[PDB]
Amino acid sequence: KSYYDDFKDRLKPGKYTQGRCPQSEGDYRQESKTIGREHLNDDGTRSKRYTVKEADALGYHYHPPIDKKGQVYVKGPNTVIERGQTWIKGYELPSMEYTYGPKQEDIPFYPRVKLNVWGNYNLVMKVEFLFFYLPTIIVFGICIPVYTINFAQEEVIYTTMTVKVTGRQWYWVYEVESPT
Amino acid sequence: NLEDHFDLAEYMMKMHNPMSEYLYWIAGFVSGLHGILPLLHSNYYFSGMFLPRDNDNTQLCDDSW
Amino acid sequence: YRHWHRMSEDDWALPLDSMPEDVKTLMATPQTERGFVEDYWYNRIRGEATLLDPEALPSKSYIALARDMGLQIVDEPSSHMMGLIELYEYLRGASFVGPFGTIENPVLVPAVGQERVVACTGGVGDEEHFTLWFRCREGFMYRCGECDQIFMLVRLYYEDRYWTQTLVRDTFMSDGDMFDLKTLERVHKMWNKDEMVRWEVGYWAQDYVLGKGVLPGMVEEHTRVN
Amino acid sequence: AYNGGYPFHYVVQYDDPNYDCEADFEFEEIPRDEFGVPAHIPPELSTQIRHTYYVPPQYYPFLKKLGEDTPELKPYTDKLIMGDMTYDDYEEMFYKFAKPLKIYRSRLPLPYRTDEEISQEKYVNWCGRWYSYRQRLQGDYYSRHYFRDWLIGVMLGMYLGNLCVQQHRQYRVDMKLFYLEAPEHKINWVKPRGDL
Amino acid sequence: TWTEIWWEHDPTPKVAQYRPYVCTVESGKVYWWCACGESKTQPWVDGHCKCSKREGGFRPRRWEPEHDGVRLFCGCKSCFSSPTWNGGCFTKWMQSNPAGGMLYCFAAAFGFGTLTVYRKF
Amino acid sequence: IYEGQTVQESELIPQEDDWVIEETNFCLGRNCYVRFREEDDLARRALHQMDSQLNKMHTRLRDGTVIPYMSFHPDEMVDRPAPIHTFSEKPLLKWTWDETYEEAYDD
Amino acid sequence: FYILVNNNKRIGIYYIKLSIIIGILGIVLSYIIRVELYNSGNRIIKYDNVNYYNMVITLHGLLMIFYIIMPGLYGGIPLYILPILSVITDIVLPRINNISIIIVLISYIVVINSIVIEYNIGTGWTLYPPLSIIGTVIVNMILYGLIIIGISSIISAINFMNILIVIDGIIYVYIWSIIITSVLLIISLPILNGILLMILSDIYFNSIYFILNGDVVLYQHLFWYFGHPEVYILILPAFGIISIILSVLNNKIIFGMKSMILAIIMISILGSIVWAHHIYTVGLELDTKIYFNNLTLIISIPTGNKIYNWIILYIGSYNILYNGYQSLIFSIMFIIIFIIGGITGIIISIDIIDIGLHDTYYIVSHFHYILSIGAVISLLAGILLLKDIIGYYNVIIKINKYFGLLLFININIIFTPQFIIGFNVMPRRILEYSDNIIVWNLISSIGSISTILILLSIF
Ligand SMILES: CCCCCCCCCCCCCCCCCC(=O)OC[C@H](COP(=O)([O-])OCC(O)COP(=O)([O-])OC[C@@H](COC(=O)CCCCCCCCCCCCCCCCC)OC(=O)CCCCCCCCCCCCCCCCC)OC(=O)CCCCCCCCCCCCCCCCC
Ligand code: HEA
Ligand code: HEA
Ligand SMILES: [O-][O-]
Ligand SMILES: [Cu+2]
Ligand SMILES: [K+]
Ligand SMILES: [Zn+2]
Ligand SMILES: [Zn+2]
Ligand SMILES: [Zn+2]
Repeated sequence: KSYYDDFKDRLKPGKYTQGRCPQSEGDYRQESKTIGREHLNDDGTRSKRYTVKEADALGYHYHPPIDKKGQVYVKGPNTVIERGQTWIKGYELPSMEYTYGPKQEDIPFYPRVKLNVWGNYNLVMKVEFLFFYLPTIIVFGICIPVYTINFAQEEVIYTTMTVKVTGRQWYWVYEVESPT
Repeated sequence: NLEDHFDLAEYMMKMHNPMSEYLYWIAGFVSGLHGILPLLHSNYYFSGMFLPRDNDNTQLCDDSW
Repeated sequence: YRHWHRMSEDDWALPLDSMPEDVKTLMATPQTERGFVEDYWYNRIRGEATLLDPEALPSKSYIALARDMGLQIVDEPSSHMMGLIELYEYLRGASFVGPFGTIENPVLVPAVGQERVVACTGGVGDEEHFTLWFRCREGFMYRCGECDQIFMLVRLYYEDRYWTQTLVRDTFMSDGDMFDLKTLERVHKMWNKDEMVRWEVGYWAQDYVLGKGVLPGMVEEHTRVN
Repeated sequence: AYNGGYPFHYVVQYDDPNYDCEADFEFEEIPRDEFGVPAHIPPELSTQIRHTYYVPPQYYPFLKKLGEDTPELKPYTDKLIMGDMTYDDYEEMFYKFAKPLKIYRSRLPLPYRTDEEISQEKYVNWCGRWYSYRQRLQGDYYSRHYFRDWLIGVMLGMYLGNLCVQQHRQYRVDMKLFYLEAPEHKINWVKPRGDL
Repeated sequence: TWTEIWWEHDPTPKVAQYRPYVCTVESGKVYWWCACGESKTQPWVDGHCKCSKREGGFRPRRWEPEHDGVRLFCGCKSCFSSPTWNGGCFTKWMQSNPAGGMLYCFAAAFGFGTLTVYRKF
Repeated sequence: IYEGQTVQESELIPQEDDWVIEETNFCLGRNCYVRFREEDDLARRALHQMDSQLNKMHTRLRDGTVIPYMSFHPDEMVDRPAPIHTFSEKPLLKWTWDETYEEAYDD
Repeated sequence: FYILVNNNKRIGIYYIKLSIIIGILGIVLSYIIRVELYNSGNRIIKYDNVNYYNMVITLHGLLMIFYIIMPGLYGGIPLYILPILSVITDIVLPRINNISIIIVLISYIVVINSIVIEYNIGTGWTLYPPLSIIGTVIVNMILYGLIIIGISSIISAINFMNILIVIDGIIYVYIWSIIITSVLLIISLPILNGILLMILSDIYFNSIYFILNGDVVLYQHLFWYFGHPEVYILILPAFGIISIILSVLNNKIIFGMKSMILAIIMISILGSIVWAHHIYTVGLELDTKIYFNNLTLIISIPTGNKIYNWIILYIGSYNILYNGYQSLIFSIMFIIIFIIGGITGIIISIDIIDIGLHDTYYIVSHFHYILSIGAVISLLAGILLLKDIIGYYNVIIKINKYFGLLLFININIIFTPQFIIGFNVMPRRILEYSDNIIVWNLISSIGSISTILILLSIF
């Protein structure tokens, strides 16, 4: 089945590009005049006065929430006494169809399974040893070659001729002994 | 307040003004121009052309164009 | 607690200049209607009035003596609440370690709201697993998917309010016989005479009942320069 | 044993009733401590002197009543009556009778579960144990399979590497024959170009 | 060999075929794959096998393609990527006929060796 | 290394011969982009987002206990998208030990 | 407000946003380079304006390293999740966090303004003297940017170190990754500042450290004493991300957590003592060369342990879970790509091999495979994992197999040929080249234009 067709009705195609009319047709920049919406603009976004110009963190509209007894309003649990016991019924979230749209049917089955752990401690320890010491062996296999080739570059040789090379911007000067 | 629960609530709730996105893209576009415009200006300053013609610093055949 | 900073001077006692000037109404206000400062000075005035009357102490019951000093007689309801309050406060800056949770005795997760983030580390030794974080919402008996450790959320909620020492004292303590100002005057004359004040709080308190400035030296005590 | 022995908060007394340590700038008044010791007597000496609390005798009958109702408290009250209670004795009395707050699990409301659900607790525990048994066994099984497979990669990487060893081997043979037999090697051939 | 020698509490399928089944599938359609190897409408559940009757721990395996096309499906009923095929049918066959497995593996390795050596050399 | 909880054979013995492993689906459901209603304002769209949190979901077992959405790290425990103030009540990492004290018990 | 916000999560978003913006300038410069190198001749830069190319390569390197990848992997993802991973309400130093991002932006504006106003010349991103000290004022401006950037980096490092004092949970591997990078910054930055001040002294205060009887090789020691720790300050946060993604997406607990942590610590100590592998061709003493070559090869050991521990994380994971998510693909691609970059690093580590391959495009391809491919993909993978938490939308990335495939193929078309021309050999930091190197240069150029086109499809 096509699950999109189930909630097609909720999705009415839009009319305005970016979901707003031209400011001339309706001024969404102004604060809403509706009672209880003085902190919102006409289009529903928070007004600059509420968030910037008169932000409460800056000392505007000072109103301490806590009361004299050091208390704030707290909503209680859904308590249901039964069978000589006081129970609390937890709040279950609404069906995912309401929030997301797809109808919650024909859900694929993913069973409960405890974590996929590697076992056999002895075997695992040996692998971890190899994870460290196999590279170490390779490095040791390169070490001797590295020493030899370094020694080879820095070998005192019986050179019989010298060519002096100076690098300047932007050319190479060469000084060579002239035949006598 | 419920409106203040989420950081950048208007954007996260998909109500933000599109101009914010346009400015971000424009800012990136201007940043890119800082590599192209001085290239053209410097080329003209030292040569008299905004951009070279491929291989115009080398010998070209008579019919090359 | 280790997370608290150093005791203030106020943590021990309050300055007598914070005593309410309308003592007559202060001693008649119900406990539920007294603020923090008013409640401090109600208890101190009444408590010290009984303690500074030695001849009456031996004949006074512990129930009456505790009431005069403002101490709450403990009971299982109030003990439960106070204990869970102090456990919440301790967990603010302390680790959360205890016995493995089962259906009979779930791990108790105190919270003020309807949810608190909790992590299960499994059992002890080899039964310990990597931290598995979950959101513990009220009204559900949670079971770890790995070790089957049972968790439960305990809410410090009472009648549209959370649990505080002030709330516990207001809900369970009952105001006794109204404080008699004659006792204040009688004890005042006992320890304060001929320019000697051995009950400073009762000299200030009696002055306010008299109207402020009546007793010797009190006008000079109340005259400040800044 | 904290802050070098200096109490964070302590009482100071002044003989002159109108003395103010902030307004006055005189140089004759000597402050006293909580017990009344003048400041010019050092702490090392004053702390050795024994100070005891003296309550008015009208309190003795009350302190006696406390001891009788709580016999464990009697020795401390007797010291106070006899003027033998120091500050340390008072502290011992104070902390001896402090008790911890008690929490009762029977008063906690429980998450709602039907009687049908409560009768299935053993079954769910049984499922959990079998899940842990199957998990633990699979760990051994998988560890053996995949770590053994990694050997196939070693062997595949040893075969592919050996291909380049053979190419390198043939390369060195060829190089040894260049200067010896290869007609590509030419001598007395390149002549200097000269400056342009 | 998990069901054979390690664990005796999981259902053990019967091999319908040691070769994958080739089938054309359509996006947006749900298919049900036989996990017991006794269905007569392979690779799908026929409504009469163990999977259809929910017998002995056998249940149909739900599957849905992302795009239309021809997909290989497991006949051995043990492939790691079941219902889809990934080569486990050949692996399970080698367990059952180890002598045959060696012959194929030698032949495959022989060809791979010749080609890689011929090109690089 | 961790290899699961240890099991004693006595704990693997059923109380009935028909007991099998419970077949409860741990797929939470079908989801997509959270879909806001046009009619809802900023405040009511915030409520909608708070009601679509996967980390507030769970699976209820046959005995009434629920296995919650769990994660290795606490990054998956805050509301999505992350609110300005997340962990007001300090998240509690529960450690287990065998130590006990007498005050906790009653005879 | 926007600029005044101290929220650590908002600031994390700012770091990613600014990295993308500045990144546009970085990519544009890269396109200029590859276009020029398409054939031999002059293509988009005149022969009289060759100084611009030198400036393009210099700014490309500096911006991508200090203004894009570092602000993205050490400033962006860290500032958003670290306080959450530490189960703490917010970052320890709120006001310092705000100024750090502002500082980065201000130093960026200085750099780009210097392009527009100053004469355009270049001396490499390594600012070797005496060339750096005989240049024009644009070099002075770049120095100011680096010093200003250094201030932001150090204060941010101080901020992360303070989490140890407040962390209320367990220090996860990722937290360990950031802490060690912070330590590497605290120890390396002060040395960089000193040598940069000496560059300024010679540029602006008539100092003589980099003229005869003063050793120019001195700069290279102090610079690279910060240089190489920098490359691990840029990669270690990426490693931390890879660990989280693999464990979360595969639903598998990290294997060898303590070895992962101790591998990160080891890489840092070793990375603080191997800097002179960048100075092999200067003419250092035989024993020095052997020491540095030996210790450089040791870094592979701890780095190798981490790679294999990642592999076993992906092995054995459930087949039912869909594996085509972009974050998972990028995390896996990182292992495949990082091994290529690291192995080539070991090749260049041998000094005798390095004589042939120093200042050639083989070095380019080496550090591109790690940074331009590995680090970028790691940052993308990390952001992608946190898409729900961050909450961004209006892009098609989360499930886009075309983008991953095209990116992987084309990025390799750019830099794989650069390994070949390293044995051709084509020097680095050049624009003109011999006609017999066009084929490979052309192939890489075709790869660059293609990658840019794929960046447009995400929107
Ligand atoms: C690498 C690239 C590819 C990457 C691919 C991969 C990406 C993976 C995903 C990554 C996701 C990262 C995390 C994202 C988190 C997002 C969170 C978020 O949205 O936060 C909310 C945040 C703000 O939302 P809000 O909360 O509603 O904010 C309300 C405002 O605070 C208040 O509202 P207001 O309206 O009151 O606002 C005030 C407004 C008021 O604005 C106005 O009034 C505007 C009026 C119109 C002006 C328009 C521009 C005009 C330009 C004219 C130019 C003329 C040139 C002429 C040339 C002539 C030549 C001859 O602005 C101002 O006053 C100041 C503006 C300053 C900023 C703009 C600067 C522009 C450039 C300037 C250059 C100057 C150079 C000078 C040089 C001088 C030299 C001497 O969003 C944004 O800011 C937009 C973000 C959009 C992108 C989000 C990411 C999407 C996913 C990625 C897409 C790909 C992007 C690629 C990069 C760009 C390419 C170009
Ligand atoms: C984040 C970026 C990054 C990273 C991680 C590295 C990592 C390494 N780099 Fe670096 N490097 C750069 C960025 C980076 N580099 C840059 C940007 C330059 C040029 C700067 C300039 O000159 O301007 C550079 C230059 C550079 C040179 C200079 C060459 C020259 O100037 O001619 C050298 C040589 O020593 C080198 C070596 C290394 C080594 C040995 C590693 C190691 O970290 C690699 C370790 C990883 C592996 C080895 C692979 C994984 C491990 C295993 C698979 C285990 C098995 C392997 C073995 C046993 C070997 N790098
Ligand atoms: C991490 C830093 C980084 C990054 C990403 C890149 C990316 C690229 N670089 Fe790199 N490059 C360097 C750092 C970087 N480079 C350095 C340090 C040098 C040496 C400088 C010098 O010589 O002085 C250099 C040199 C250099 C040269 C040598 C020029 C020369 O000196 O002769 C060339 C061209 O061949 C080149 C090409 C490219 C290309 C084609 C890309 C990329 O365009 C390839 C395609 C990839 C993308 C287009 C994705 C990149 C996206 C982002 C970076 C944004 C990520 C942000 C988030 C995820 C939030 N680079
Ligand atoms: O630099 O490695
Ligand atoms: Cu280096
Ligand atoms: K060219
Ligand atoms: Zn657990
Ligand atoms: Zn079947
Ligand atoms: Zn099969």
